[PDB]
Amino acid sequence: MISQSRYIRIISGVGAAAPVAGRKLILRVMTTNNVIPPGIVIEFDNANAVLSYFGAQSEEYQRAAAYFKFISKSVNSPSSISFARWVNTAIAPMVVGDNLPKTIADFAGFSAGVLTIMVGAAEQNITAIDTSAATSMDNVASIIQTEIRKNADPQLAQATVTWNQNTNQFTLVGATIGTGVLAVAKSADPQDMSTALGWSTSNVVNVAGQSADLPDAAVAKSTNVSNNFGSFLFAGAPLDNDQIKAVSAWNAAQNNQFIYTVATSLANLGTLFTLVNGNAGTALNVLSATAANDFVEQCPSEILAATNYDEPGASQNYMYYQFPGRNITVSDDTVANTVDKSRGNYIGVTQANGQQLAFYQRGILCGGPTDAVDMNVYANEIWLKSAIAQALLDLFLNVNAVPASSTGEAMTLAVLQPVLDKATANGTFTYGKEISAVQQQYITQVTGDRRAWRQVQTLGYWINITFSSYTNSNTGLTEWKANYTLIYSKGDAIRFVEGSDVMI
Amino acid sequence: MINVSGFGTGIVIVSASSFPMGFSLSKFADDESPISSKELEPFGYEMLYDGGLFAFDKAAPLEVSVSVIAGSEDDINLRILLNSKKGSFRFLPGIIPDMTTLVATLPDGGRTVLSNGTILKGPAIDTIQNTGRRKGNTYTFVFGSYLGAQTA
Amino acid sequence: MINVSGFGTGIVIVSASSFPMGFSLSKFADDESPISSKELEPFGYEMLYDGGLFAFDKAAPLEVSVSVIAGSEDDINLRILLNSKKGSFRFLPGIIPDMTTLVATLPDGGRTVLSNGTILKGPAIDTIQNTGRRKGNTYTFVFGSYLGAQTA
Amino acid sequence: STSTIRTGTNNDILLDDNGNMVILRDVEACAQDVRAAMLMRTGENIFDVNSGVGYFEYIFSPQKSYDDARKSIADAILSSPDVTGIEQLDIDITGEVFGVDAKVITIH
Amino acid sequence: STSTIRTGTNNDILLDDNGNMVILRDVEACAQDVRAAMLMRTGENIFDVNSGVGYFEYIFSPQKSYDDARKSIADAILSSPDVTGIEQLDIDITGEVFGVDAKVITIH
Repeated sequence: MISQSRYIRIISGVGAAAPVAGRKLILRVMTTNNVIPPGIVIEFDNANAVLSYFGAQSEEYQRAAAYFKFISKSVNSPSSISFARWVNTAIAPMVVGDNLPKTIADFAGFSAGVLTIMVGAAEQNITAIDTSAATSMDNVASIIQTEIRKNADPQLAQATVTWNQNTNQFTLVGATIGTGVLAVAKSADPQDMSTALGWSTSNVVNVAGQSADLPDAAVAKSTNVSNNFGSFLFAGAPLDNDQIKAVSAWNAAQNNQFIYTVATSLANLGTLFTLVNGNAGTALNVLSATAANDFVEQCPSEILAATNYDEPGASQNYMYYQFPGRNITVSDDTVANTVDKSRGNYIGVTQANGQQLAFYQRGILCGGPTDAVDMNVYANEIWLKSAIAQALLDLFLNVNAVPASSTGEAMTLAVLQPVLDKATANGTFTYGKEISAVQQQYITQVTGDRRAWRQVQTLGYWINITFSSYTNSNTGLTEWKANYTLIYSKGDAIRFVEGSDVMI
Repeated sequence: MINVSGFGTGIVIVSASSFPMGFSLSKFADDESPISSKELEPFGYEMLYDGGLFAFDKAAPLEVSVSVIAGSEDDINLRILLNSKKGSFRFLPGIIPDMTTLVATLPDGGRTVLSNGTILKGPAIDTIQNTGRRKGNTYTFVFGSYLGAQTA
Repeated sequence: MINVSGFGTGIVIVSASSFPMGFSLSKFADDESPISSKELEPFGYEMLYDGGLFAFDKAAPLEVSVSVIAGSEDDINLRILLNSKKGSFRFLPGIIPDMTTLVATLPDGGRTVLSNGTILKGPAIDTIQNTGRRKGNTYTFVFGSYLGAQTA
Repeated sequence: STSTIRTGTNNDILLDDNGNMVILRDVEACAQDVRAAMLMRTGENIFDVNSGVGYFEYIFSPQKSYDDARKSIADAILSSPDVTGIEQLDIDITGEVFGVDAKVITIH
Repeated sequence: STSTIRTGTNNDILLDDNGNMVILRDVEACAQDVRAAMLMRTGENIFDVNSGVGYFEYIFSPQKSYDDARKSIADAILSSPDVTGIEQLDIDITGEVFGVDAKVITIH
């Protein structure tokens, strides 16, 4: 008798719901699992979705389960995660096109004249396939496989098929490895499988056979597909030193965009530190040989992802956070000093015999003398760069023209003002800190104006914009560009406490 | 020889809601002072019972007056700002709804920015003087953030 | 070039009861300002104890002043309007007796309408300066609502 | 009016050459007690919860005001049997370290 | 301190695969109960008249102030066993839709 939803609609929903728009700082995992197509990234909002897509036995489900269950000092949760594939070895071409629960065994009555068209190197067609029985989807998959094998094409002469159950896709696989391209097209035959099957209909993922590649190239391609993440990671087996060094160098090529977190043992720190001196943006974590891995390397990523940047008082310390699930690695002063000199991170135990205290101790991060070392500064710079870029693009897209005069620079200041207000309320800027003589000289050297150090001591930042002319490499013509300089006082967090008391 | 001329000064006003992109002022009235302000008074003092002196901080606003030629486009824009109603504009409160930011440039290159404030008072209709002219309209702002930009 | 001349302007005044059809003003005095007004203050501000600033909304009226040559027809019309007493006749609920409407036309073509108001002060008999002539009579109005239409 | 057992720079009983535990008289006992109280942390005293310095909630964690840490430390310095009042408290929070300085008042 | 039986997007009893009704504990029960209370409307609850939301008197009908609708909705959100206070209420009124948004506060 007509429905409530036509006049009144309440969505409800449990608390702690925070709609957000902007750059997301979430974990990205590069895996060697076969299920993930090479060219696609997937985002999940819950551990249950990951469980349904991958299954309990998978390492990825364990990683996601550990990752999601985490609470910061201000109650918050990562609320997102992303996945991507790294092909370790050469692969055959393949296709996949189903996501929706189309499979309810509707193959009955579809036996007559199966004319699915497979667009390989040369156009070829399939013959009639019996599906009236429709006993089981694996059976009909084997039937289709046999009918494909009936063809004489080199790629289809040894092709295979596979059907997964928890997720619902149908997959083809080519014969040779590392070369070849396949395609599938629908036809005018009314009873064709391709329309009913996942492939050849709307969003269908296709794969081109191609050889093995270095991990850095894989992560570069993944970024080229999308870059809405932070603090990526390699799962599975540990990588050797050379590959890690290459990835660290590639990450350092980008200027403060992501964090490279790796896992390693105590005996291995002597090698890596010499190799990866400088190369900012890389985190080293100590792993226990005896016990299970417990995924220690994810801790900075979880801490970063839990951070909210719009609300005030956002900057947080990395020195004191407790992970009950994880294990304990170091318990002595000597080993702690050696690890600190090696610039490593770990979970150190302060005691037994009572309630235990352990926490992810060093918030330091390997890098050169010029770049920031602490993690919180790195995260704040990431957020600041993102916000500045977004503001500038908004200006360019909204105003009709930006004259190369004082009005243009006034407009630029006007646009950048809200971002600086948000930053100073957030906590990435600090005020009142004392400035050393060498620091004052450095500031005056960087920007030609003197007395700017007073500005950065009082307000915490100093900005200036000028415009000039240049010529680009692609075309001999010349254009006009704007240059700004930004100097600000870095944020800090408490690590060590000094005290003293006198009786009188 | 120090050049204190005010020729070529430009001012840009941007508003949170009414004028999200902002406009510029270039036509400044002739008979009235184009821009002026009251003196900042951020410190106080009181005399002690002994005879000494004590000094302390104090809250202090900033007021700015701007005058333009009647009938210009800038007059229309500031009239829109004045007529905008604060009670409306459903928006997140506590941040001074419809915050307005002003940026002013000096001929040398000096730039100053002021935020956390809104227009306060101004005229409603034009005024005729005995000479037959129209008096230059004047508007008054107020700001809270004394952003110390005096770059060269 | 901006033409800010006031020559050629005109005023039309409509009254609810005394002058249902309205009359026109054309003879404006010389020694005193023809049309004058006070500043409009629809906004206010208050200080917090932490040093911040808070801005709110305030109710403000609008006052207008006109002056005409003594002895003209407009002077006696305004005298009748002033001498009309609000005690007599009746009114629709929440309307104010004798809601007087004023329409002013600028020479270029722009104009403005003002409503919800009435006259409130004026001269009663002529004044004579020591030079031997008569002062220009001045009258003051007040209005609650207004508008702007500056295109023609 | 107070007394306690002398301990070294580490929080262990210190014995003299003769092998005799010494009972410190007033003043010095007050210094030992206030040092121990400021070093004792919250959530550890079984049979008296909510006593100690809330380091992990009030200092190490990111905070808004820092007044709460000052109140907690001032309370911790108090509750000693002999301490009367606090004269100074600084809370430098300069550089990387969280500086603290205080001078207290005893009856004697 | 509250509990109820889970229902689906339509207001009918929802059963799991095992065929057992589930008794939701707190928090989630609060969400279900507050949704149901806001969806009830006044005038039909026998044994307690004048409880519900006056839709046809205060929202759908042409009105002067719209404050009464806000009061009625605030009351309907209250009277739940666990709800303590209301943090926000919006009442948008944009286009044809009558936007409503709220954030509720519970003991737990």
